[PDB]
Amino acid sequence: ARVTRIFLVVVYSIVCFLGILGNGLVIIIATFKMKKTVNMVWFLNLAVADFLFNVFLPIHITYAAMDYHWVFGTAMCKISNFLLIHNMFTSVFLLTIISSDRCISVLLPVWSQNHRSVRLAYMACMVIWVLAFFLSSPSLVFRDTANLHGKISCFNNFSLSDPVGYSRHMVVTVTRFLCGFLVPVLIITACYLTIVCKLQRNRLAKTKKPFKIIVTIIITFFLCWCPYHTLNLLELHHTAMPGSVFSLGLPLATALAIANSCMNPILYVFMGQDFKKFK
Amino acid sequence: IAQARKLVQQLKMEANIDRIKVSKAAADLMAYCEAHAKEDPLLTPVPASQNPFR
Amino acid sequence: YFPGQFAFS
Amino acid sequence: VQLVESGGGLVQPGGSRKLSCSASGFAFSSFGMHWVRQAPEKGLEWVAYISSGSGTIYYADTVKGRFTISRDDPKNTLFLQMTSLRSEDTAMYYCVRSIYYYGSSPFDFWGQGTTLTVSAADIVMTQATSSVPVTPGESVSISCRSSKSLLHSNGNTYLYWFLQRPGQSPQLLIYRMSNLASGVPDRFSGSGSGTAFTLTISRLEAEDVGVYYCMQHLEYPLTFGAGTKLEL
Amino acid sequence: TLSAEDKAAVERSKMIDRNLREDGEKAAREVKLLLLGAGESGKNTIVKQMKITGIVETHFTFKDLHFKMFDVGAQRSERKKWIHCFEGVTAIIFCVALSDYDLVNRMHASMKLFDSICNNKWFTDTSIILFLNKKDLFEEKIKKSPLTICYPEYAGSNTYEEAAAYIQCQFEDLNKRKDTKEIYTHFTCSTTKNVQFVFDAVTDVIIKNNLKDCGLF
Amino acid sequence: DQLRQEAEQLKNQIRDARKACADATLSQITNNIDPVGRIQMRTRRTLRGHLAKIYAMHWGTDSRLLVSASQDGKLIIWDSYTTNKVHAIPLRSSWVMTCAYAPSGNYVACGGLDNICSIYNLKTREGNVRVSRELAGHTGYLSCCRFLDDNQIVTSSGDTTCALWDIETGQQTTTFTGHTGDVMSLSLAPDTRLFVSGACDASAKLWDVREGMCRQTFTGHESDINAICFFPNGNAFATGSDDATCRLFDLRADQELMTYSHDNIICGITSVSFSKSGRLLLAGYDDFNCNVWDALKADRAGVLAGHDNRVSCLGVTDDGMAVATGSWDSFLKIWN
Ligand SMILES: CC(C)CCC[C@@H](C)[C@H]1CC[C@H]2[C@@H]3CC=C4C[C@@H](O)CC[C@]4(C)[C@H]3CC[C@]12C
Ligand SMILES: CCCCCCCCCCCCCCCC(=O)O
Ligand SMILES: CCCCCCCCCCCCCCCC(=O)O
Repeated sequence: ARVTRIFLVVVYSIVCFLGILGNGLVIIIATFKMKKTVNMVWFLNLAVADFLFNVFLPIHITYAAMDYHWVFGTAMCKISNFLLIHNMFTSVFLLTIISSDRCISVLLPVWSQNHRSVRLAYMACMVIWVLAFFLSSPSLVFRDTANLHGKISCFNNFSLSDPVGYSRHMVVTVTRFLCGFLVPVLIITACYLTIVCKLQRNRLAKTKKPFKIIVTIIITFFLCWCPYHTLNLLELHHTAMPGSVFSLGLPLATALAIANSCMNPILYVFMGQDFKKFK
Repeated sequence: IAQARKLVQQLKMEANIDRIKVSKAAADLMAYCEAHAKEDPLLTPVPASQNPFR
Repeated sequence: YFPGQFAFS
Repeated sequence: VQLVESGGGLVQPGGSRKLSCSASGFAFSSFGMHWVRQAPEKGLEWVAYISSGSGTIYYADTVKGRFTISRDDPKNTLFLQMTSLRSEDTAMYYCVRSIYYYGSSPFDFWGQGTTLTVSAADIVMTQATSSVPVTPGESVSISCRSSKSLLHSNGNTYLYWFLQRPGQSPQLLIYRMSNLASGVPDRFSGSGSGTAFTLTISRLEAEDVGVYYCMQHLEYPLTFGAGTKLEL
Repeated sequence: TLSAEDKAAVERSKMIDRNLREDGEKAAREVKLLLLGAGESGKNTIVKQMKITGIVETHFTFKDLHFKMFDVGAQRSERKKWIHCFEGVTAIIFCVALSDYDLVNRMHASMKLFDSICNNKWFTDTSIILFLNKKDLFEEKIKKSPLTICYPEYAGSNTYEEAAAYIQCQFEDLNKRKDTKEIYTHFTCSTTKNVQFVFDAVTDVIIKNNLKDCGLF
Repeated sequence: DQLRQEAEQLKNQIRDARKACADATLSQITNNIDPVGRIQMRTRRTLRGHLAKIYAMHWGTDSRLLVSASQDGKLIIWDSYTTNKVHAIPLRSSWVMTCAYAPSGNYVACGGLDNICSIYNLKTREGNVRVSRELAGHTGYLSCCRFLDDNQIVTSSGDTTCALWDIETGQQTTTFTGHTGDVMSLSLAPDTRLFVSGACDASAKLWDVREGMCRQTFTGHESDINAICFFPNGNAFATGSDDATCRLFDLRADQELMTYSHDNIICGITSVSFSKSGRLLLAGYDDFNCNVWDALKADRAGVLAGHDNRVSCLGVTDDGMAVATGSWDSFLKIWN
């Protein structure tokens, strides 16, 4: 466990560096080298959401470099976590509205030309940020630090210090799991499968690029989120389930989780003609 | 016929043009370029004090 | 072990 | 181009009154509009200003709070809701248009006015001479002075000259201290320095009788001069 | 650090830019079609059906879609010097008269014009909708004057269907850009049928463009 | 039995007279002059707001205001010092290919595929810009238009003709014919008593505004002439064509003086302009960048490479302080 932690910190640092550089490249190309489209709004918002996530992440890759010993204080542990869950949960709602917009623009081409303006994209992005903040707010209320046997840890104490603290745990966990992963994956799968069905029906695709970039988007989302969420959902029964899985599984689920924010630039924006000009 | 129009156009006045030597005209162009060379902001860049596009 | 440890949560 | 204003009668102190300024003959939506009052037997002073598109609004420090301004682009009407009227608000209110771009001439057109009779850090511009008895044919100079230098870094000295004929409305003569307004005879000329200003008339005819006022536009609480009468 | 009159100028500039941006997105919702033909080919017939000097602009609607058509056939100039103005059009509508294969040779001029237009460096990815008019007149004329005179290399029957297919194939194999563009040939009839064909073609073009700009294609 | 061999004899006589008058070359005379140092011009302003390809521009006489015409049907008047939009004029026809600015500054002009030149009045009692006049009578697209004063204008059309119009009555005061191809460029003399027109027949012609007949004809290019400009002293002019070559012609000697071409450059030329003293020659190309040539030595002295699509319009202020370039990427840039 000592010799596997250092490799984990190394891979976390590599992924964080790749994500920060990638998402920063996109935020420039999308502020200067782009046009007033409706696609650029989604891309810039996703770049901003993934950018802020990578910068506050180091606090946790260091907290984890040490043997999970928190050294930054309660109020640097009650917020930073809120800011990661807000950035994580706002880049998931942006991968859903992008697929929905693509499905609408393919299935309804006449309607999508008369009713797709920039202002609607801005309103949708603001609503997405508001819902992300609403869903990520409990972290501020329940994050707290504790001291046991010479090691201190920042965790969730729903007891605000047993039946107390479980109903609260269950409701929050179920709500996060459903909205965070269940609905977005269903919407993404349905929209992209409908797009693929109409594409082969009318034979408009002259290359495999469209079908491949698509099958890449469903599988990546599924794997990262499903490990992080399922290991959490399972922690509701930590009294019965053994604790050996949690000390090892959760770092691996986190390792799979943070990789989703680094490949989005090379899957959404870098695959377009705007980046093709620079390449 | 339109040939008469072209013929008279390039006969009556076009052929009767008094021409000057190429050397004289080249010298005149060079003299004009050298005389007004001082007041050319593109040939000689002006300081930031007098440049309106700071 | 307390819920929320080893992860973002 | 024509500005007509109505809605001014007799209001008891502490009451509320509304003024309407109807515009017809120009692009109303492209013009910023001012309100200028003139107390009886006194000079004229700025009141309020609303820009094109109702972006920025400015009020005089002696009017702020009591008065509100509002424009209605669709039917070209300008409004001024006054609240808590005092005895010092008895005056004639003028509707003045002004468009601001490079080379424009603000304060070009003025409306006729509405008489209202209530029952019972600012650049001060000084016109020391108030009465100049002069005859037609000769040349008469009108002087002005300001506490703060009106010359700006961009190179424009914001000073305006207005002529108020007896029983008439002020008309623009010179804008930015050098440029002559459209329709003004060439006999009028203006010059000066960063703090000293003069207005000179080459040939004087019988229609030049009136009061000449200064005007500053470097800073928002726009201030007029005391006026200089030119008797026949 | 701005003066009183230097800030109202910036406000006016911002309002002007706001109006420019508002007007920009209103003109991006209209489909722009470039109408071309060899003259006396039935370009006028096509224009009349769809609706209910220099350049002529015609606006119409069909099922909540706005179309602008630019007839430019009245420009006696050099086509090379102004064709690049139409680089961003959604589609081209090329009109050809079938009953002109015996008059004078005009069919070969139509083929040359089609070849020049289709292989331009500005229209490498702009779709073309080919209309073939005078179908009834073609049927009447072909049974009295053989098509073999116009095409000495023709090998087939005299019947209308085979000759029409041969003409369509000869017009359709003239494009070297068989990858990025499509040709939607249609034999124009007397009926709202041509507008439906144009609507389907532009719907396909719109779907392809939407896939291209989003990133999947 | 009409004959045309006399025309060939006249052309041979003209060629022989031109050859006999060439005792030296301009290059052989400017061999001892000090070469111009490397010219480094930087971008000062970037004028944004156009949403389509910009096709022409013109500077004001005060060297501060400029006008730009774009294919989204917009004429925008920029205050170059502060990058402020003074006016935005919507056009009745979106296919505009030229624009002009009056010497006094009270009017602007535009034209294009509609074969009509529209004159807009900028100084009105109301706060808007109104179409003062619409001059029609050309049977081809309008290529260029230049003002003589507030009442007379000279235009060239793609119908092989030029026309001098009196704006007050709206009728062609004079017509100029003789070109066998579309007339693409038109330049006015400093004294406005003669002007040069360059057409698609690989030929330029010197006209007389008052009289109305062609005076001299200049040949030498191998392809269509797209741009033309006048030397400051008014005794020479520069032309640019599609064969990647600028050329200098002298009026008095009736010959061609120097050719400005480079082996690497194979794209056409869209714009040509001089400097205040005439020593530099700016030229816009389709290879997305502009070039500066030493007009007395034919050596390139600098490249302006700030654009991402064909450079379409180019201009130099009256005092020579800045150079404005407008490209198909909908951006105007000021270089100093
Ligand atoms: C990054 C890790 C976690 C997962 C990687 C998944 C991606 C990169 C993989 C998984 C399935 C893969 C596809 C499976 C099948 C084919 C068909 C083959 O003829 C071309 C490649 C193609 C289209 C593959 C492209 C790459 C692909 C989409
Ligand atoms: C409901 C919360 C989750 C979704 C958050 C984003 C919602 C965006 C909805 C945009 C709908 C736009 C419909 C436009 C119809 C019209 O213009 O007629
Ligand atoms: C719990 C998951 C919620 C996911 C919310 C993401 C948005 C879903 C609804 C999409 C509405 C249509 C897409 C926007 C189209 C437009 O831009 O007009």
